Amino acid sequence: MEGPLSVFGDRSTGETIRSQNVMAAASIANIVKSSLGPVGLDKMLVDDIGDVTITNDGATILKLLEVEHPAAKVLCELADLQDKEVGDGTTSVVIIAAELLKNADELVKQKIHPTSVISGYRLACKEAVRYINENLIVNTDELGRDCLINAAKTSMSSKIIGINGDFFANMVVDAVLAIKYTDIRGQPRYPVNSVNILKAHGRSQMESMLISGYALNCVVGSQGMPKRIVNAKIACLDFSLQKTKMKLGVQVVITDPEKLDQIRQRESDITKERIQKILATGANVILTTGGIDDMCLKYFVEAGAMAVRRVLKRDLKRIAKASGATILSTLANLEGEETFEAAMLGQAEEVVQERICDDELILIKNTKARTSASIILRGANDFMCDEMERSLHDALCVVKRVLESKSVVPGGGAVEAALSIYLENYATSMGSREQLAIAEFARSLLVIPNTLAVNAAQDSTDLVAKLRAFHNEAQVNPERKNLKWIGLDLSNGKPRDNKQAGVFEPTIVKVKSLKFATEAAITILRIDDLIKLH
Amino acid sequence: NTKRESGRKVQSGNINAAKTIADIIRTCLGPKSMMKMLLDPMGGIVMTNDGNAILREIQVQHPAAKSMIEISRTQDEEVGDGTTSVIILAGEMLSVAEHFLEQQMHPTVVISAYRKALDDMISTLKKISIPVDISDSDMMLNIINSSITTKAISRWSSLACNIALDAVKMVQFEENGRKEIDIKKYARVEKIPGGIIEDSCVLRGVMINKDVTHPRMRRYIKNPRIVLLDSSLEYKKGESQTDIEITREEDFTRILQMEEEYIQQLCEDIIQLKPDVVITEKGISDLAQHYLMRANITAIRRVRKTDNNRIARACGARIVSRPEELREDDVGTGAGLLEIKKIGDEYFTFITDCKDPKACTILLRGASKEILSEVERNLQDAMQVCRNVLLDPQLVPGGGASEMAVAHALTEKSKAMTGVEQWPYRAVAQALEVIPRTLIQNCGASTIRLLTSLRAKHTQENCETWGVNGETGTLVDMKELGIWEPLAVKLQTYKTAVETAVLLLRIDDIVSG
Amino acid sequence: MLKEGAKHFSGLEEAVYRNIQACKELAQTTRTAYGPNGMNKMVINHLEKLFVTNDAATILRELEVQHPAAKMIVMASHMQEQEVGDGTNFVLVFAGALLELAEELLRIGLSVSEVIEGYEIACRKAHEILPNLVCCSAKNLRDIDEVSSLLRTSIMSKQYGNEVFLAKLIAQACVSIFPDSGHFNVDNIRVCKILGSGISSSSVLHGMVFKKETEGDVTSVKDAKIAVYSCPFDGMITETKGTVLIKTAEELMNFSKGEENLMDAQVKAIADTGANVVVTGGKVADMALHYANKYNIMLVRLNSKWDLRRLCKTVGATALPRLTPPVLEEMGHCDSVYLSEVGDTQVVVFKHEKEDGAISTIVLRGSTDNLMDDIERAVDDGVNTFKVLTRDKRLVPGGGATEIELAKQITSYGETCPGLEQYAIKKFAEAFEAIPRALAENSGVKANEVISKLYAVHQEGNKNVGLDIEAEVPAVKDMLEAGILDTYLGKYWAIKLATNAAVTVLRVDQ
Repeated sequence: MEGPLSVFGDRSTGETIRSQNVMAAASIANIVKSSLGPVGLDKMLVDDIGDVTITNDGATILKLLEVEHPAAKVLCELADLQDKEVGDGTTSVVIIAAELLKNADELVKQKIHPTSVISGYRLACKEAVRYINENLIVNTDELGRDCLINAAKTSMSSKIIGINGDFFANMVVDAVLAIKYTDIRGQPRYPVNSVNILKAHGRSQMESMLISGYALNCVVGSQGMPKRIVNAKIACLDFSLQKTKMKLGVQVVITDPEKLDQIRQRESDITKERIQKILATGANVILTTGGIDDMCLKYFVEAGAMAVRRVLKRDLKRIAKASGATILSTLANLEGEETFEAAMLGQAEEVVQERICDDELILIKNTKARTSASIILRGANDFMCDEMERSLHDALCVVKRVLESKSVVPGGGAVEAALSIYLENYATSMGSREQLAIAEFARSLLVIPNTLAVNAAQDSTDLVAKLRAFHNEAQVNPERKNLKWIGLDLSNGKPRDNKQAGVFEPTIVKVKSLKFATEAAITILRIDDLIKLH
Repeated sequence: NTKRESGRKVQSGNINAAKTIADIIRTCLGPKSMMKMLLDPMGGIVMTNDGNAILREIQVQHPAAKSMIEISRTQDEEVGDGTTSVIILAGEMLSVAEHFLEQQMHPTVVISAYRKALDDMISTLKKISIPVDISDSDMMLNIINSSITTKAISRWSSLACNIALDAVKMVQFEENGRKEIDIKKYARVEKIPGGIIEDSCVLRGVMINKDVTHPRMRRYIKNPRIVLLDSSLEYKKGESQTDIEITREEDFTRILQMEEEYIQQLCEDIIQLKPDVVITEKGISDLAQHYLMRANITAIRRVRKTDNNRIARACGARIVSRPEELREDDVGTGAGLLEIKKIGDEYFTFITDCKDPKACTILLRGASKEILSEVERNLQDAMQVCRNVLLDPQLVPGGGASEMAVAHALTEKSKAMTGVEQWPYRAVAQALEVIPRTLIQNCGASTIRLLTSLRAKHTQENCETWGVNGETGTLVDMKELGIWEPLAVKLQTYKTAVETAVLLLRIDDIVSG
Repeated sequence: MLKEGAKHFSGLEEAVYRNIQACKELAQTTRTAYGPNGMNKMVINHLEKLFVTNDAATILRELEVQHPAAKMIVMASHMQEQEVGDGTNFVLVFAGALLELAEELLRIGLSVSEVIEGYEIACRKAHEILPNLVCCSAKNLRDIDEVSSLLRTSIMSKQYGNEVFLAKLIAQACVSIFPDSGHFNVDNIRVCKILGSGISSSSVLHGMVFKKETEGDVTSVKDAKIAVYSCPFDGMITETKGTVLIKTAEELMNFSKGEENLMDAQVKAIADTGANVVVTGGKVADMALHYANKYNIMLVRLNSKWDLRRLCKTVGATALPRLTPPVLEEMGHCDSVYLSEVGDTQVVVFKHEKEDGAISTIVLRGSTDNLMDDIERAVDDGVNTFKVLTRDKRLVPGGGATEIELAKQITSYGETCPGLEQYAIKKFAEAFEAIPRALAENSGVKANEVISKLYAVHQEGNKNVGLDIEAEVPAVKDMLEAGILDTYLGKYWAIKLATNAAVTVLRVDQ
């Protein structure tokens, strides 16, 4: 809609609306270019009127961003595709297409036939995918020299929590291997959130400690009830004890209170009998889902019993399969006279409870059903732990994502700065329109590093010099070795020495957005017979 | 929809609001105190030393002005005061550096500067933070009346500080969270209408004004015993469902009567069992509590678990289903006193509860109902000092050279820390010296050269402890000036302020909708 | 004013705001006009003549400003250039930069005298440590590379590219040929551009270079009694008659015949007045010339007033119109008077060179004058940048290295001094980075990079910037140690002269 308008519905009728669409689309695509990366400046973006979102994640914003154009539709669409796809490249897929939708359609009408135009991107979108998957040269959690420790360290080294890459390098190595959850279809990869990751504002930033078995989190400060016996075994219970209401769910509408008050008097005794009967089968530490109330927290502690209650079920579940207990076997109803067996006994070498840092847990030591491990973080404050935890998480997910992809390609546009030339070369000798096109592909691969480092204030010429100073004619080859360093640190914005770090993305999240972004250049094209409805 | 925005245009509008936010209160802040007037669209004056008031009352300027009242309430919650500080510090720190550095054009080297000045804050603070003793309510009282005199009140500084001293100690979390960080829920502040400071009793515990609403209830019984439902109230809350007739006037009434009659018999089941208190967390009915008040049983009704829970430990009351039904007891005494103290005929039961989590709702008395609020505020920020000084006996002398105490140490580290970051560090080195100089500009004379002489006096003699007087503008000892500035407050206001600046540094684009 | 009254175009906004900006825009022009630069500034003359220069006065002279603010100061750079070569392109920008700090102080509300003196105070302090900044001195004014090291600077201070052989050829011009002991002559050293050949082909012919055609036979003798004449031959004939041709016809054949031997008379009386060369500001007369070829008097068909000037200047000559048999007044000076071909043009040559009357006249070959002019601009300065008239110039770092040296120094003192005096003395040592910011641009980097390192290089009297990649990332050149140096002298002047106005120009609100 530009010029004197005799037609509605985004008709500037051709190159105008084409341009207006490349005006439209790119006007969305610019939010990312600055938002690219965490060092990429966040944007405080009103969702409705007074509802502001602060996001440097593009497709996250592109979900806030609403579609007023066919250009606006698809970029939100395709980035939200890549968004729900991974989450790596949400930002990234948005940037280059704005140029790629600024380029090929110009050739698409320069068609001898319209198809050969985008294929200049496409076989280049392949030629890169080849070159991409060819990259083990940076981003290696597949192997370090000490294998994952140094790689996790290089991850932690590419980060700063404070002092890191020390117990945390090791800690990443635990976390995946600490997870025996076998991801479906024979995937040798271990969910990194399946780890029990515990945190202490005590001790030291660098300090962290693995625990034998999964560490059960027992509520602290809330138990006048004994949780503590040192034994080999535990009883993991899915079950709870309440003296106020256990047998009583019924309404007060009953004409006589008689029934409710008298069973209420029976409810308390069996909760004292239930604990002992989970004690008498050989479990003195008895891990119960608990969740007793406030004034009910009074009722047990004053009257007395022993059960481990209010525990994290996530741990209690993990500890359940860890030690070999059963949260539910004969337990169905709620009662203190309910039958109990030894099938709920968890098997550990010992079951100990160690308090440290002013934090205590129920430690299931050497869980006999499955190998289990929980690392407990040590900060100087609760602040330090969110740093180490997520700096770990940088390696962690990547380590798993490197378990997902052996081919693991350099994070940062230094992968593209190569591809922005080799394919720019792969343009000319191609000849004709894809010569035209493959350069349009490659020459536009330059924009991610510029913007990103501009976002990190490492900018363009330096970065793009350094990136392609590495790559030569002498260095054309992905290799693994750096006289061409094809890596770029995202947070630095300047390419660095981290070849192993978990700040770099595997080939998984990469080959896609190539296909994604060019689709946006494709997707807008698709019209036959531009018209208007009235 | 489809939208994009740019940089300094979004960056300056921050300052554009942030500056104006920072402006009049810096004349209002400190001993120099001014009124920030609002002209209502209604035409009325609203005159404040507080910005959030005039801010909230008027059109919200979206990027900066929306941000700060939040970080104000962030700060207002932290130590209880310093909204004025944060909002002026940020916009201050947001001004000269930015365009300068953004004509030099970079977000990040500015960001690291926020921390270093905030760090150059921390150390020389805690270096020049003068430990003042909590073992002395005095060495609390000297600094606690100091922060109740912040702008307009030297009056309630005497009383409200007295109430705050041991209360803060008496203030407890229910984790045995200590009590130096203590909140105003566990410090709880309820001003009680009427009376006078001569009528004022020191309640270091909580008032349950629900406790005695009538003399029928237990009164002046040392510690209560709160029987919660479960037996002493058996269970029927319902009704017998009698017929209804639109014809008769009585049939509309008799159906609602039968609903209250069962709690009436639940509160009757209470009478014979003879609690001194029944806490009914589901509550009771109107005619029922008459039965309660027959046996001298005060009813705490429709009250949450935790109010009872805290009060139970606070008032020293057990938690039981029934006096003849035994899980035994919660607590027999958490309270060395039960005071039922009334202004008007509504009994406000003030129960002083020793080191209890409780509410520590602390009895405060104005000369009337209205000025109680300021007393409360005078009692709030009095607890601020206590909780500050209970947290850190270290705090810094004040009258504003504390704000210089960082500012020139920055100048030296600009020449020391250097890098290119010195320039943000130097550009943020400047921000801290306008505020005292404004107090001294409110004084005038040469507020500039004095501050340079202060800047001298900073490195020459003393950064803060020997400072400048805000209402005077002479070289003074901020310890000898007697104006004491809480250390944590410095940890708070600056920190909180730099972040919204980093925030409004971070966001160069704001899309609407 | 509020009234109808008085006269002012400064004051209120103008004094504070508009004068400073009148004190700004042209300094803003001069920023990459000074020091090593690739900046270039086109200019048209009153001739409408398209030309490029990073020299100011050229640009300056044609600039008119309603304010004195921009107006009055430029004399200082001239007062400077009266003393020396470039550094002049630095003079004003030094002022303008340090100036606009004061309008900030005016925003900060600092009093004039309060703003005034700290500079003046530190203006000493500059001049006080300025000798501490002497890293060398000028040894052999006869040596080429002794001198070429310097000359490169004002040229550099003009322009980056051509500086070297210039700095060579100018000492190859032999600034050597004078003691420069207090005796130095840029009337005896003239830059005379041959349009032709190259500028690398540009030579220096010691002895007067007059590209003007050497007319007819060369000088009678080489100690040339010189007749310099504005119009020595205007023609001896008047043809006015019945027809102003013929009416009584034979009356014609008299004068066209009787004219030429009067030109002979004059030319013989050129030989009779004794001039070994006659010089025509006016035209040559062919018969006369032929007679002057008979009498073998060297001649110049046509003479620029510029010619006649230097002619009248150095010869002791007096350019006169003569319809008479001539009279030597002009007489001689130069003891060898020649014909040269440089760029292959007849060069009227006059050389007496005594080391004192010593004429070394730079003869510029080049295929463009605008070329050889913006050249001659820097060449104007180098010789008189060389002209200190201290054989020992106490060579101080070139290129602006001394700047940052005292940036630390005097603001560190500016630190030490108290009061509102501080920022006065403090802004003072802040006035340096302007050009380290200015050339940092044409260099291609921000000044923080520059200055932080120019600070982090700390006391050097070497490490500096300009138009260079060394000026880009390192914020390090050798603006001493590479052979780029400065006389101690113009420093004192480039410092002092601008400090005076910057103080003074504000004080006037009228």
